[PDB]
Amino acid sequence: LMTNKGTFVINGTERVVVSQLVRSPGVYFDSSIDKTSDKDIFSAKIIPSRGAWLEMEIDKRDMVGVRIDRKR
DNA sequence: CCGGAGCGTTCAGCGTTCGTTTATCTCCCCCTGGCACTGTCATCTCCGTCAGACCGTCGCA
Repeated sequence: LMTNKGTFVINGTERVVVSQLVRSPGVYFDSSIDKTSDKDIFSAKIIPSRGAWLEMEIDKRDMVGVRIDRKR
């Protein structure tokens, strides 16, 4: 239990469980520039709270492709 | 005026007690072997390095 002071008294010692900054689950779209390609490349990713992640990179060599956990 | 008795010290007969062993008797530890309805493919990893190089590898040309 947390006391009225906001602390956990565990093993006779006073601890605090701080909040954690993380990325919010959802879709995320990014744009980048490659010197070799001389063109812009866009990417999308769907990061969940618990499950696996999937990505979609468009026009690496003017083809759009999917990354299912970056396997093949 | 030596002589004897009492006293001090020092050894040989057998008589008991120790110092160190030995095999037998309980209690425990430790390893190999038995179980007979059937039961025949797990497991979660890993992401918001990072920075570029070194290198071999590999399919396209």
